[PDB]
Amino acid sequence: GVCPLCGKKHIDLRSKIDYQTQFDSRFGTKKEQNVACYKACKVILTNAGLSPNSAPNDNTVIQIGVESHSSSLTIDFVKASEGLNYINQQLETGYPILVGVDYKAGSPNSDKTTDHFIVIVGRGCKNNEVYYLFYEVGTGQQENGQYKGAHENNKLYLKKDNTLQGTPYHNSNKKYIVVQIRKNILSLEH
Amino acid sequence: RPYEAIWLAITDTDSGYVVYNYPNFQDEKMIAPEYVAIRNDSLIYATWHDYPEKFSLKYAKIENGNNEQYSFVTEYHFSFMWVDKEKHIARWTISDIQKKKTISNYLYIDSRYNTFPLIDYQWDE
Ligand SMILES: [Ca+2]
Repeated sequence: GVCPLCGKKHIDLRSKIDYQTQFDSRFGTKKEQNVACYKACKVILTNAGLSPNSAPNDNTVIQIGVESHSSSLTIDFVKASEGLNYINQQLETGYPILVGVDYKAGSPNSDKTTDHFIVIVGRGCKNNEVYYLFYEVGTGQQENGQYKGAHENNKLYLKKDNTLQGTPYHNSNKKYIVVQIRKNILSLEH
Repeated sequence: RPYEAIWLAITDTDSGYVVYNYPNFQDEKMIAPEYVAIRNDSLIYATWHDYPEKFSLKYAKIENGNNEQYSFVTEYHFSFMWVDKEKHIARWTISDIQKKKTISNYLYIDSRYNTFPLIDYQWDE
Protein backbone atom coordinates (compact mmCIF):
# COMPACT_ATOMS: atom_id res chain seq x y z
CA GLY A 1 0.00 0.00 0.00
CA VAL A 2 0.94 3.70 0.17
CA CYS A 3 3.39 4.68 2.93
CA PRO A 4 1.96 6.91 5.73
CA LEU A 5 5.24 8.82 6.14
CA CYS A 6 6.29 9.59 2.57
CA GLY A 7 2.94 9.22 0.80
CA LYS A 8 4.26 6.94 -1.99
CA LYS A 9 4.51 3.20 -2.46
CA HIS A 10 7.86 1.70 -1.49
CA ILE A 11 9.38 -0.09 -4.50
CA ASP A 12 12.07 -2.77 -4.81
CA LEU A 13 12.48 -4.23 -8.30
CA ARG A 14 15.57 -6.34 -7.45
CA SER A 15 13.72 -9.66 -7.29
CA LYS A 16 12.51 -9.09 -10.86
CA ILE A 17 15.70 -7.64 -12.40
CA ASP A 18 18.83 -9.76 -12.44
CA TYR A 19 22.06 -8.01 -11.44
CA GLN A 20 25.09 -7.91 -13.79
CA THR A 21 28.70 -7.12 -12.79
CA GLN A 22 30.93 -5.42 -15.34
CA PHE A 23 33.81 -7.78 -14.23
CA ASP A 24 32.47 -10.66 -16.31
CA SER A 25 34.20 -12.50 -19.15
CA ARG A 26 31.04 -11.94 -21.22
CA PHE A 27 32.37 -8.41 -21.85
CA GLY A 28 35.77 -9.71 -23.00
CA THR A 29 39.30 -9.31 -21.63
CA LYS A 30 40.28 -7.27 -18.57
CA LYS A 31 40.86 -4.17 -20.70
CA GLU A 32 37.36 -4.52 -22.12
CA GLN A 33 35.80 -5.18 -18.69
CA ASN A 34 37.63 -2.09 -17.47
CA VAL A 35 35.44 0.04 -19.75
CA ALA A 36 32.28 -2.10 -19.59
CA CYS A 37 30.32 -0.16 -16.93
CA TYR A 38 27.73 1.15 -19.42
CA LYS A 39 27.42 -2.24 -21.14
CA ALA A 40 26.73 -4.00 -17.83
CA CYS A 41 24.12 -1.34 -16.90
CA LYS A 42 22.51 -1.96 -20.33
CA VAL A 43 22.33 -5.71 -19.62
CA ILE A 44 20.42 -4.78 -16.45
CA LEU A 45 18.01 -2.58 -18.47
CA THR A 46 17.34 -5.46 -20.90
CA ASN A 47 16.95 -7.88 -17.94
CA ALA A 48 14.11 -5.57 -16.93
CA GLY A 49 12.35 -5.97 -20.32
CA LEU A 50 13.48 -2.72 -21.94
CA SER A 51 14.81 -2.21 -25.47
CA PRO A 52 18.55 -2.71 -26.09
CA ASN A 53 18.39 0.78 -27.69
CA SER A 54 17.60 2.28 -24.28
CA ALA A 55 19.73 4.99 -22.64
CA PRO A 56 21.43 6.58 -25.69
CA ASN A 57 24.04 9.30 -25.16
CA ASP A 58 22.09 11.91 -27.11
CA ASN A 59 20.01 14.98 -26.44
CA THR A 60 17.25 13.02 -24.68
CA VAL A 61 19.40 12.64 -21.54
CA ILE A 62 18.50 14.81 -18.54
CA GLN A 63 21.79 16.65 -17.92
CA ILE A 64 21.96 17.73 -14.28
CA GLY A 65 25.71 18.30 -13.91
CA VAL A 66 27.02 21.16 -16.10
CA GLU A 67 30.64 22.26 -16.62
CA SER A 68 36.21 31.03 -5.44
CA HIS A 69 32.70 29.60 -6.00
CA SER A 70 29.50 28.11 -4.56
CA SER A 71 29.07 24.34 -4.02
CA SER A 72 26.16 24.24 -6.54
CA LEU A 73 27.88 25.98 -9.51
CA THR A 74 27.78 22.84 -11.68
CA ILE A 75 24.24 21.61 -10.76
CA ASP A 76 21.15 22.66 -12.70
CA PHE A 77 18.48 22.40 -10.01
CA VAL A 78 15.52 22.38 -12.40
CA LYS A 79 17.08 19.47 -14.26
CA ALA A 80 17.68 17.78 -10.90
CA SER A 81 13.92 17.92 -10.23
CA GLU A 82 13.11 16.68 -13.72
CA GLY A 83 15.47 13.72 -13.35
CA LEU A 84 13.98 12.91 -9.97
CA ASN A 85 10.45 12.96 -11.43
CA TYR A 86 11.45 10.70 -14.34
CA ILE A 87 13.06 8.24 -11.88
CA ASN A 88 9.90 8.15 -9.74
CA GLN A 89 7.59 7.56 -12.67
CA GLN A 90 9.74 4.81 -14.26
CA LEU A 91 10.02 2.97 -10.92
CA GLU A 92 6.26 3.23 -10.45
CA THR A 93 5.82 1.68 -13.91
CA GLY A 94 8.13 -1.19 -12.85
CA TYR A 95 11.30 -0.17 -14.68
CA PRO A 96 14.84 0.71 -13.48
CA ILE A 97 16.78 3.75 -14.65
CA LEU A 98 20.37 3.98 -15.90
CA VAL A 99 22.01 7.17 -14.52
CA GLY A 100 25.47 8.75 -14.76
CA VAL A 101 27.26 9.63 -11.51
CA ASP A 102 30.10 11.98 -10.63
CA TYR A 103 32.26 11.82 -7.47
CA LYS A 104 31.75 14.11 -4.54
CA ALA A 105 34.65 12.04 -3.12
CA GLY A 106 36.59 8.86 -3.82
CA SER A 107 37.20 9.20 -7.56
CA PRO A 108 39.56 6.38 -8.69
CA ASN A 109 41.54 8.90 -10.74
CA SER A 110 40.93 12.58 -9.98
CA ASP A 111 43.08 13.52 -13.00
CA LYS A 112 40.42 12.14 -15.41
CA THR A 113 36.66 12.25 -15.84
CA THR A 114 36.01 8.54 -16.55
CA ASP A 115 32.27 8.02 -17.00
CA HIS A 116 30.54 5.86 -14.48
CA PHE A 117 26.93 4.65 -14.40
CA ILE A 118 24.65 2.90 -11.90
CA VAL A 119 21.11 1.61 -12.24
CA ILE A 120 18.36 2.69 -9.87
CA VAL A 121 16.07 -0.25 -8.91
CA GLY A 122 14.01 0.88 -5.89
CA ARG A 123 12.74 3.55 -3.51
CA GLY A 124 11.71 3.80 0.11
CA CYS A 125 11.96 6.07 3.11
CA LYS A 126 12.99 6.29 6.75
CA ASN A 127 10.83 8.85 8.60
CA ASN A 128 9.95 10.60 5.27
CA GLU A 129 13.67 10.68 4.30
CA VAL A 130 13.51 9.23 0.77
CA TYR A 131 16.19 6.84 -0.49
CA TYR A 132 16.72 5.05 -3.83
CA LEU A 133 18.30 1.57 -4.19
CA PHE A 134 20.80 1.02 -6.98
CA TYR A 135 22.82 -1.75 -8.64
CA GLU A 136 26.59 -1.05 -8.72
CA VAL A 137 28.13 -2.91 -11.72
CA GLY A 138 31.59 -1.59 -10.71
CA THR A 139 32.36 -4.42 -8.27
CA GLY A 140 32.85 -8.19 -8.55
CA GLN A 141 32.93 -8.85 -4.82
CA GLN A 142 30.49 -11.43 -3.47
CA GLU A 143 29.02 -11.90 -0.06
CA ASN A 144 26.32 -14.18 1.43
CA GLY A 145 25.98 -15.85 -1.98
CA GLN A 146 25.24 -12.65 -3.95
CA TYR A 147 27.16 -9.83 -5.59
CA LYS A 148 27.89 -6.86 -3.30
CA GLY A 149 26.68 -4.53 -6.10
CA ALA A 150 23.13 -5.97 -5.57
CA HIS A 151 23.10 -5.33 -1.80
CA GLU A 152 20.44 -3.11 -0.22
CA ASN A 153 23.09 -0.77 1.26
CA ASN A 154 23.68 0.59 -2.29
CA LYS A 155 21.50 3.61 -1.47
CA LEU A 156 21.19 7.14 -2.86
CA TYR A 157 19.61 9.63 -0.45
CA LEU A 158 17.34 12.41 -1.70
CA LYS A 159 18.78 15.75 -0.63
CA LYS A 160 16.93 19.02 0.07
CA ASP A 161 17.98 20.47 -3.28
CA ASN A 162 16.52 17.33 -5.01
CA THR A 163 19.93 15.85 -5.92
CA LEU A 164 20.57 12.12 -5.31
CA GLN A 165 23.77 11.29 -3.38
CA GLY A 166 25.09 8.10 -1.82
CA THR A 167 27.73 5.36 -1.37
CA PRO A 168 28.10 1.85 -2.83
CA TYR A 169 28.31 -1.07 -0.43
CA HIS A 170 31.65 -2.40 -1.84
CA ASN A 171 33.59 0.88 -1.47
CA SER A 172 32.87 3.24 1.43
CA ASN A 173 35.26 5.84 -0.08
CA LYS A 174 33.06 6.51 -3.14
CA LYS A 175 30.51 9.31 -2.77
CA TYR A 176 28.29 9.66 -5.82
CA ILE A 177 26.06 12.46 -6.99
CA VAL A 178 23.69 11.70 -9.89
CA VAL A 179 24.53 14.06 -12.77
CA GLN A 180 22.75 12.52 -15.81
CA ILE A 181 19.51 10.54 -16.32
CA ARG A 182 19.27 8.36 -19.46
CA LYS A 183 15.89 7.47 -21.04
CA ASN A 184 14.24 4.08 -21.17
CA ILE A 185 12.88 2.84 -24.51
CA LEU A 186 10.05 0.29 -24.31
CA SER A 187 10.04 -3.00 -26.25
CA LEU A 188 7.49 -2.02 -28.94
CA GLU A 189 7.18 -2.86 -32.65
CA HIS A 190 6.64 0.79 -33.78
CA ARG B 1 50.69 -26.56 4.79
CA PRO B 2 51.84 -26.34 1.17
CA TYR B 3 49.27 -23.58 0.44
CA GLU B 4 50.92 -21.30 3.01
CA ALA B 5 52.60 -18.56 0.92
CA ILE B 6 51.95 -15.40 -1.06
CA TRP B 7 50.76 -16.72 -4.43
CA LEU B 8 51.22 -14.24 -7.31
CA ALA B 9 48.93 -14.70 -10.33
CA ILE B 10 50.80 -15.36 -13.57
CA THR B 11 49.56 -14.65 -17.11
CA ASP B 12 50.74 -16.49 -20.21
CA THR B 13 51.75 -14.03 -22.90
CA ASP B 14 53.25 -14.26 -26.35
CA SER B 15 56.64 -13.51 -24.73
CA GLY B 16 56.25 -16.09 -21.94
CA TYR B 17 54.70 -16.01 -18.46
CA VAL B 18 54.63 -12.68 -16.56
CA VAL B 19 53.23 -11.36 -13.28
CA TYR B 20 51.09 -8.40 -14.31
CA ASN B 21 51.04 -5.47 -11.89
CA TYR B 22 47.58 -3.72 -11.97
CA PRO B 23 46.46 -0.23 -10.98
CA ASN B 24 43.18 -1.06 -9.22
CA PHE B 25 39.79 -0.25 -10.77
CA GLN B 26 38.75 1.34 -7.42
CA ASP B 27 41.90 3.47 -7.07
CA GLU B 28 44.60 3.93 -9.69
CA LYS B 29 47.28 4.60 -7.04
CA MET B 30 46.82 1.11 -5.55
CA ILE B 31 49.07 -0.99 -7.81
CA ALA B 32 49.56 -4.66 -7.17
CA PRO B 33 49.67 -8.09 -8.81
CA GLU B 34 46.65 -10.26 -8.26
CA TYR B 35 47.28 -12.78 -5.52
CA VAL B 36 46.05 -15.22 -2.94
CA ALA B 37 48.05 -15.03 0.32
CA ILE B 38 47.68 -17.48 3.22
CA ARG B 39 49.69 -16.65 6.37
CA ASN B 40 48.40 -18.33 9.59
CA ASP B 41 44.89 -17.22 10.36
CA SER B 42 44.48 -15.05 7.25
CA LEU B 43 43.48 -15.67 3.60
CA ILE B 44 43.89 -12.57 1.42
CA TYR B 45 42.15 -12.60 -1.97
CA ALA B 46 43.28 -9.69 -4.12
CA THR B 47 41.95 -8.88 -7.61
CA TRP B 48 42.58 -6.03 -10.01
CA HIS B 49 38.98 -4.83 -9.87
CA ASP B 50 38.27 -4.52 -6.11
CA TYR B 51 40.05 -3.88 -2.83
CA PRO B 52 41.78 -6.99 -1.39
CA GLU B 53 39.63 -9.11 0.91
CA LYS B 54 41.40 -10.41 4.04
CA PHE B 55 39.40 -13.25 5.53
CA SER B 56 39.97 -14.69 8.96
CA LEU B 57 40.40 -18.45 8.52
CA LYS B 58 38.97 -19.23 11.95
CA TYR B 59 35.54 -18.65 10.32
CA ALA B 60 36.34 -20.50 7.09
CA LYS B 61 35.42 -24.08 6.20
CA ILE B 62 38.70 -25.85 5.38
CA GLU B 63 38.92 -29.31 3.78
CA ASN B 64 41.85 -31.43 2.66
CA GLY B 65 41.59 -33.93 -0.15
CA ASN B 66 44.22 -36.17 -1.66
CA ASN B 67 47.67 -35.29 -2.93
CA GLU B 68 48.00 -32.00 -1.07
CA GLN B 69 44.74 -30.54 -2.44
CA TYR B 70 42.93 -28.17 -0.09
CA SER B 71 39.79 -26.05 -0.17
CA PHE B 72 38.74 -22.99 1.81
CA VAL B 73 35.24 -21.47 1.92
CA THR B 74 34.81 -17.87 3.13
CA GLU B 75 32.59 -15.75 0.82
CA TYR B 76 34.12 -17.67 -2.12
CA HIS B 77 35.21 -21.26 -2.64
CA PHE B 78 39.02 -21.53 -3.09
CA SER B 79 40.63 -24.87 -4.23
CA PHE B 80 44.42 -25.26 -4.17
CA MET B 81 46.34 -27.79 -6.23
CA TRP B 82 49.94 -28.12 -7.32
CA VAL B 83 50.68 -27.71 -11.00
CA ASP B 84 54.49 -27.89 -10.95
CA LYS B 85 55.64 -28.30 -7.37
CA GLU B 86 59.32 -28.01 -8.33
CA LYS B 87 58.75 -24.63 -10.01
CA HIS B 88 56.51 -23.74 -6.96
CA ILE B 89 53.58 -23.16 -9.29
CA ALA B 90 50.05 -23.90 -8.08
CA ARG B 91 46.53 -23.25 -9.36
CA TRP B 92 43.82 -21.52 -7.28
CA THR B 93 40.39 -22.37 -8.73
CA ILE B 94 38.12 -19.66 -7.29
CA SER B 95 34.32 -20.12 -7.49
CA ASP B 96 31.21 -18.60 -5.99
CA ILE B 97 30.17 -20.44 -2.82
CA GLN B 98 27.35 -22.25 -4.67
CA LYS B 99 30.17 -23.61 -6.94
CA LYS B 100 28.03 -22.61 -9.85
CA LYS B 101 30.25 -20.10 -11.74
CA THR B 102 34.06 -20.30 -11.81
CA ILE B 103 35.53 -16.85 -11.22
CA SER B 104 39.13 -17.60 -12.13
CA ASN B 105 41.54 -20.50 -12.24
CA TYR B 106 44.94 -18.85 -12.75
CA LEU B 107 48.33 -20.36 -12.22
CA TYR B 108 50.29 -18.73 -9.41
CA ILE B 109 53.95 -18.61 -8.35
CA ASP B 110 55.11 -18.60 -4.71
CA SER B 111 56.51 -15.07 -4.33
CA ARG B 112 59.62 -16.45 -2.56
CA TYR B 113 60.62 -18.34 -5.76
CA ASN B 114 59.34 -15.91 -8.37
CA THR B 115 61.60 -15.25 -11.35
CA PHE B 116 58.95 -13.94 -13.72
CA PRO B 117 59.09 -10.21 -14.46
CA LEU B 118 56.63 -7.91 -12.75
CA ILE B 119 55.17 -5.99 -15.64
CA ASP B 120 53.12 -2.86 -14.97
CA TYR B 121 49.83 -3.39 -16.79
CA GLN B 122 48.79 -0.56 -19.10
CA TRP B 123 45.03 -0.10 -19.24
CA ASP B 124 44.90 2.40 -22.14
CA GLU B 125 45.54 0.16 -25.14
CA1 LIG C 1 7.81 5.84 3.01
